[PDB]
Amino acid sequence: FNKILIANRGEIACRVIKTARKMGISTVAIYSDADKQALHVQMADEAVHIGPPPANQSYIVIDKVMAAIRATGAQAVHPGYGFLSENSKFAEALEAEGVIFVGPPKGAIEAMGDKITSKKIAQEANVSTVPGVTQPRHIEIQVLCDSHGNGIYLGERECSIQRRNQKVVEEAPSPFLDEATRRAMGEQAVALAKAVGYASAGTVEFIVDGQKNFYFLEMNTRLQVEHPVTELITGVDLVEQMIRVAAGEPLSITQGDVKLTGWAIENRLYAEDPYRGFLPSIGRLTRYRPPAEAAVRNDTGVYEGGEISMYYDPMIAKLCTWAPTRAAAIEAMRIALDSFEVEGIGHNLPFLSAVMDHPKFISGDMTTAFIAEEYPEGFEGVNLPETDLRRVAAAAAAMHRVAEIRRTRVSGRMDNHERRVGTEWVVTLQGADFPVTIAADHDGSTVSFDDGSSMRVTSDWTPGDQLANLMVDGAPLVLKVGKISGGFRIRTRGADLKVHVRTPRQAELARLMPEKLPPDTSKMLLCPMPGLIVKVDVEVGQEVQEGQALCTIEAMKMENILRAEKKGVVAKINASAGNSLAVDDVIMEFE
Amino acid sequence: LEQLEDRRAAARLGGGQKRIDAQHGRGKLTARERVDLLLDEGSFEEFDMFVTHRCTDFNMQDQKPAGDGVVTGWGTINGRVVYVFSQDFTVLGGSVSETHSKKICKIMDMAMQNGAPVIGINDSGGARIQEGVDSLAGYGEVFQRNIMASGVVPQISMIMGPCAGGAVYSPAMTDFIFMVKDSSYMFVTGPDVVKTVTNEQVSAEELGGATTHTRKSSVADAAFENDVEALAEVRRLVDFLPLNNREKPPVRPFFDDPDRIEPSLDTLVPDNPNTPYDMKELIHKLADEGDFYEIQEEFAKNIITGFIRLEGRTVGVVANQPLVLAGCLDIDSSRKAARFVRFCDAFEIPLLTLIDVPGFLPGTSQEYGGVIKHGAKLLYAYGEATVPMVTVITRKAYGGAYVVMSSKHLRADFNYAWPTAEVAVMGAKGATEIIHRGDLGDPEKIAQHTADYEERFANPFVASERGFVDEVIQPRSTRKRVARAFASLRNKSVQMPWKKHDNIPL
Ligand SMILES: *C(=O)CCCC[C@@H]1SC[C@@H]2NC(=O)N[C@@H]21
Repeated sequence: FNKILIANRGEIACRVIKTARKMGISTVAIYSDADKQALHVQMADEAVHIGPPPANQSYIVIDKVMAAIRATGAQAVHPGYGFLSENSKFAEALEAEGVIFVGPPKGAIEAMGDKITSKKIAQEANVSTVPGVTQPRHIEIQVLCDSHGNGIYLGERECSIQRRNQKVVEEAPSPFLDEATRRAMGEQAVALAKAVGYASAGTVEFIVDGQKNFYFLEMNTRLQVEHPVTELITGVDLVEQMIRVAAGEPLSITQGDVKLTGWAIENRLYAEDPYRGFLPSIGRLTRYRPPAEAAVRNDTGVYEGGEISMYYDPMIAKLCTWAPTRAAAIEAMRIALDSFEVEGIGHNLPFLSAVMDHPKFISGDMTTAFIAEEYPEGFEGVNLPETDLRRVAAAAAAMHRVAEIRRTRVSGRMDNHERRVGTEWVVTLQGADFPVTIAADHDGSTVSFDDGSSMRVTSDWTPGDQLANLMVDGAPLVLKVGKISGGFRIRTRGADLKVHVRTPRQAELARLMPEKLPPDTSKMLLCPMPGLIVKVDVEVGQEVQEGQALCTIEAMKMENILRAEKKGVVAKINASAGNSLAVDDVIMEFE
Repeated sequence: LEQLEDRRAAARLGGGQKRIDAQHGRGKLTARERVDLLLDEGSFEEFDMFVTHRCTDFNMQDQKPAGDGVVTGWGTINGRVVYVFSQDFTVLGGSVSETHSKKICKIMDMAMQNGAPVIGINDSGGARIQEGVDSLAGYGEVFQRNIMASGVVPQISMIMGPCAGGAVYSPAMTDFIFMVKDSSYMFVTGPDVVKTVTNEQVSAEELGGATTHTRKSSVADAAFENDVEALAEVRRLVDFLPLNNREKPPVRPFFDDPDRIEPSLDTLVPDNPNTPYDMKELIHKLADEGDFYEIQEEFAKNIITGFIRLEGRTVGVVANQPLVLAGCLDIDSSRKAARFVRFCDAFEIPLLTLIDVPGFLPGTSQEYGGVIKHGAKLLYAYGEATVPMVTVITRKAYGGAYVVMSSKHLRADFNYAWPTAEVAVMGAKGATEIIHRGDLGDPEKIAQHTADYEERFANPFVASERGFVDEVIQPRSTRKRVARAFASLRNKSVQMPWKKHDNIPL
């Protein structure tokens, strides 16, 4: 146990590194070019380049890796996942050195690597299988062995809620299957384990149905991205045990010991824009502010000031929470998200918030088509219910006054004739008006609405804070604030609306203001700068999101990215790399 | 007398309830309603409410409305005195007469005698033809006043309707011109004459609409969505401005720390020199509560001019935009920043200049267009300016442009530099081809000669050895460096040679 390299990067790299060094173990890492910044680099006690940004030239190249594994002296390399975590060539080259590839044996890996083979290996293994399903629920089991015959499972995680097959939300345990059927899946899971000679930790994916009838789709010989959930109820560090065993070792705990306490939910913060058909997002992270602690865990491979390059997975973070009861964890999460601040890229934060509030997620009655059933038209935005608009109205109204009073303390005002801040306002939310009166002293503020009702706003907030932690009617309300002519842009749950806080006459007149209609768009992308086309990243008949990078013209040794005006589909292109066009020259055409 | 109350209320009706609707019909508020939203709730005191014109030609004397087309007076904005006039389009088209101007002069003359800004709300059909030369003279006294007050008391012009003919020349001379997206416009000559003389057919909106002016002509400083935000944003603007050239920028509370660090900044300048970045990111992070009131945003986009506060005080800012024209300086970017700098100086507002310019924009269009003169304007502006001047070069600072951008030779106070700065006569390439002629036929000599010029001159250190850059700092600390830099200059006092006035190129 000492100098152990990592064949991966991103959040996972940190994930392992944070464990290695927590057990006094010489950490080491690798990194491409567009990754000298990366948080894992700086987390390790060493680091070695490995070539250009693409991994098919840096992170996958076994020569590169190896050269460094010795270059820094191995002892136990870890692949994290989705890279060489399951590529035999590298699995053998390590043994051809003595570098303990912490994980599964290159055999069992190729075993469950092929469907057919796997099918059989479970059969005699007496592993349930779709003979030859009602409410399909993707429910998996986390098992861990060692090369010493022992092996046990540590509960199950339900990842039913996934879009286009890409997992979105994982939870542990599963709100469906009970104790018996759980051990059922569990006992049979681990049994299947040994049957193939699995060493480290691995996952067995089942397809439970409406009657708790479970089957078996397959086994992934590696560490699962969604493992955090398992860890927050089992009280184990799969990355820890993973090395322990990969280092000839027994299991400190037996099946009778492995207890599963309270609940855990894990969301994935993806740099994708829900509002524009989850188009990936590329760019630098201006604000990047997650929560911290009912627990709150954030596995990230990014930081503020960092950039999300086209050369990797759009995941930015895994926001996990846990608590005693499930309802609890879903709550810490809901709060958790509310405070997660991200700026500079398009992300699914609002979308996640949305499903966390989705009844079916709340009732647990979810299938594997949930995402497809409930969000058939992509993410249509979220909109608050009266008692929500109400609470928000009051808060904005309360904050607005605060700010307004400050404008009043300008130097140079008429001595006995300063501006006096009003008490009556009209908060205009989601197409809803809220005539409200404010009275505030020192503790907080008391907002009263037309119906005689009154809420009490209390807050730390002050102009400029981008996030506002208020206390309206004793209950916590976390908002993301931005300035706007007549009030602010507020964002709560999947919410994101212009909250106007005006005075009665201000409001009365604004009502006379015409309703703005966006400009018109040509279906022709004209070249605005007489330059040279560096690159076109769009194909004919491709569909583009409003604001999507189309091409890139080089101006005066400066690159300019041109982008779609409104969502649409490429009719024809008529210019390519190396081309040099003047102004107005049509670059592309849209149907 | 309740008779008074009647007369009063009669006057308040303007051209009548039917026309008021017409006005509202165009999405336009009334003269009085605009005034009502501009000034601190109930703080408006009106003057000359019963003024009537003195015309006798063309039976003009049979139509003698009260107020004669414009609402004048004073009030406060956040408690600070401000003088105002709102043209009442519903009254004889808010057409300018001898008496309509007189009313405007009364409060202009009052603004100047008491040292308070003048907000002009233009919404007029133009001169009152029946008055003849008296309408011309009417304009004259406004113009004159407009001129005498230039740089003595802030003059914010708000266009919220038509503005045609001589009229345009007044807002022309004020310090700011804001327009309302679709309901406003302004041009010296009308679309119809443009036809009969150019045979060109164009609509008023095309000819001089909010858009045309906020991004093509260089005449307006911003086009607001509608009358209500227009008014709201103007007070916002006023909250930054000093009340006159005697006092210094106003001060107010600020919930932010002068020692705030933005580590994000340390990676704002991209590694690849051909990749832009948004200069505006920096501006917001440095700006106090991230608030940045931008001027002429939609024009000469290769340069940014705006206001921000620091430690609750007003600071003007001029910075290069890589995203457009590669941050080149050009006739328009020059004219755009040049005036901003001059207004800020004329009014004791400090300047923060953020730099990353490659040089000026090449072209026959530029040279024939007179960059020699326009280009100099900005140079002239910084050369003349004596308020406190802090500068931070983020990346590119080459040649002439380098000098123009508030260089130390223009006697700026602090000349900071990020390590990614590169100040030099010209790029390594071009530099090399001039310095090493007899070496071009050896593509390895010049390939190496460049590589050396690059490694030896493209940075901020040669300039540091010279004292031209007072210091090279860590990007994250800019907010901290700049804040106290200004703090320490609050007492700055510098004298320019005596003269009636300057002769800056036009
Ligand atoms: C590279 O493509 C050739 C160099 C182009 C020169 C650039 S264009 C604008 C900059 N200012 C200037 O005078 N030269 C720079």
